[PDB]
Amino acid sequence: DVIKFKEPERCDYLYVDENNKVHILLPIVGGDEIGLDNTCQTAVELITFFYGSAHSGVTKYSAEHQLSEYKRQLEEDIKAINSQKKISPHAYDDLLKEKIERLQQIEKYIELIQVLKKQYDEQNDIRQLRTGGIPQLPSGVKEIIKSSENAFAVRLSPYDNDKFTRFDDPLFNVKRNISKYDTPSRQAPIPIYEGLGYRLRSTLFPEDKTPTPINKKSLRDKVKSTVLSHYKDEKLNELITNLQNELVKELVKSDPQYSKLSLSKDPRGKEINYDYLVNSLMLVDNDSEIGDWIDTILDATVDSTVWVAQASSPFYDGAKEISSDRDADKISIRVQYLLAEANIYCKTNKLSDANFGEFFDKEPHATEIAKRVKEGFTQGADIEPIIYDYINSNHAELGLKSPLTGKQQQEITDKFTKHYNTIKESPHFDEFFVADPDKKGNIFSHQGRISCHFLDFFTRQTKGKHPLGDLASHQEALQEGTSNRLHHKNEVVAQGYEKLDQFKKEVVKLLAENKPKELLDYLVATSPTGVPNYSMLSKETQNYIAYNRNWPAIQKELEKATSIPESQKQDLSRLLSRHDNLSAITWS
Ligand SMILES: [Ba+2]
Ligand SMILES: [Ba+2]
Ligand SMILES: [Ba+2]
Repeated sequence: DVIKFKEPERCDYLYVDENNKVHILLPIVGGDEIGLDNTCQTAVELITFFYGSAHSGVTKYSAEHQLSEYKRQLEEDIKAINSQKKISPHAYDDLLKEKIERLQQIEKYIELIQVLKKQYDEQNDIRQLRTGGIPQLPSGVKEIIKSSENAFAVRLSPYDNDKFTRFDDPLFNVKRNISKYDTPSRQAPIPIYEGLGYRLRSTLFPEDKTPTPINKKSLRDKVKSTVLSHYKDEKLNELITNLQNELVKELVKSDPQYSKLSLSKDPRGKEINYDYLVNSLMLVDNDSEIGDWIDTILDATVDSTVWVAQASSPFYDGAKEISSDRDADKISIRVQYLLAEANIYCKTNKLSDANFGEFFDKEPHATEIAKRVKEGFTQGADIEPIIYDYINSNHAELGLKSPLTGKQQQEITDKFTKHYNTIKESPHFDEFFVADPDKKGNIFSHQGRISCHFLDFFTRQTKGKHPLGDLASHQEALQEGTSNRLHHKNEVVAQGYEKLDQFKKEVVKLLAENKPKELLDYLVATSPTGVPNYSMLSKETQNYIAYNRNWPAIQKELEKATSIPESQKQDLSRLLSRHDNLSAITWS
């Protein structure tokens, strides 16, 4: 007497597009744009996909399990709809068609998984997810990644590196030490004394263990220092002019509207002179230092809201100096990842096909860039533009036809900051998989996973020896979408239910306005597939209409009608007259 529809608007690995085509997304790693799984744990999503897993206090079921649950739910819904066709033959014909299409596709997908595991795993390429100590990505996935146009792996040189990298075709790549795991005792790496990593680490905190100072100055202090750099009545004017120039010069970078800023007068129009600053405001005297003059002029002319600081860089985390090998390692890895991010930006934007690591590992670049970064930290300067200026000085040799513009540099900085803040607590920094779901490619973003199309992998893994049948065009159908960011739920499923509610509202509306002819007209109106609207009748709407002040009028109108087939007239007389009770319907 009540029907709850079970098919949910969300399922793991399941994406249903606007044309009711079912796509199953095979996960590579967790993440949105940058992969959260690295080294040993790289395989944990594919393990979960194929066999389920239980870790980190969470229990995750296989795709086959989840899709079978889904199927079962669809079958319940279908059975529930067909029970109503015993009362009204047309009941929910469109919702039913859609559900059956989905069901059929899902059954085919479950078949494909089953036969993949059973019949096309002679080399145990997939079983090894279950049995191998530290699993490899299966070959098909490696092929997808290697041939990918919007996702790329980058591999770095942390001092204490891990040999268990799992992305074998990195775009960005630098020389590394010999992992401790390649030694008997498994405690410490065998160092190499060349390459980018070594020069960074060894320049930032050297063998004599002399610390590198980090003098991160604010906007205010940057200006005050730069201005005081020129020092040991007109003097006051020169001071104020140079000061204003530097201040506005620095301020117009975040907001051009600071162009109109003046330090020559106070807010009330009073002029900044000796008598005012020494005798009205008593903040300075004849023998006061210049810093105090600057401070006072600033205090006199600008309000506090000007000194709000810009977003911080990953390179400046609040330490006053690089005082250990570990700090040098951290900074080294940040610089490396910045370069990697540049490299990725250039690959995806078709500016270069080169590997920047190959370049920056060579001398004298490895030494020079480390030198400049150290100086930069010591001078309190922005680290990213150093790297950018060095790249631009060598853009030809890095495969770039032209230098990186300010816009592109800033975009790189934004991506680097965003991504690096996401992974900064990672146990291992050896490699990262970075995807761009805003660009054409075979890698997607769906439900917190960086994925590929399952049929892509299936075709690649079975080598085309198993026909896809009805699913032969889905891979290409998903590529036709405007984005590789797939919504986490399936609107096409929800709209199925929304249409029923819309029916209810329309019925209630046409009843309230006391129009019987239009209500009948509405009930017998067809969808684009030729299905009468009254196929969406349920207990609620049946009762709304049957028990209404207007029903006798609708009945007379229904008797008069000549355009309606007798079967539908009979359905309506039977369902709306006062044995033949439709169930109530609801959903999740
Ligand atoms: Ba003046
Ligand atoms: Ba596309
Ligand atoms: Ba009845």
